[PDB]
Amino acid sequence: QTDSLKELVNASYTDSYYKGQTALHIAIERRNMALVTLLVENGADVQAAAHGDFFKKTKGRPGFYFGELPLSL
Amino acid sequence: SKNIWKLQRAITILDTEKSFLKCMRKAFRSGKLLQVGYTPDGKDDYRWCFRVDEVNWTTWNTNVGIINEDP
Repeated sequence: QTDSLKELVNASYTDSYYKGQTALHIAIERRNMALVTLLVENGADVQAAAHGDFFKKTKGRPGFYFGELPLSL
Repeated sequence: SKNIWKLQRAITILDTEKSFLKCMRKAFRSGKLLQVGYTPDGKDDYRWCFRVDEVNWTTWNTNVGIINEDP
């Protein structure tokens, strides 16, 4: 009703450590199929590259590398 | 034999730690002081905690109980 759905849903983190993470990424990680459907139906981008520092492979330094893509995740 | 060696090294570590000045010992505590949660009184539960990292490829679903929702 605020005609802002596209920008809100496809909004993402800004700090370098989680840069690129999108609510679709959180939905897929939380394993909520219903939320995946709900988000994508409302215009969620399915090509969001979660290219943060956390989502890259670094020895010792904590993180999980999955391919930075919702399909890859 | 490996267990004996590890215990020998443990004794060495303890002796070395005990055999230095208080400045370095206080500068060399293990782990970090982290806000684990809340006491039943509701106050903050600060503890000296040691952090490990684990990987499980069978039971990821055990999402119950989590500090720091941000990784």
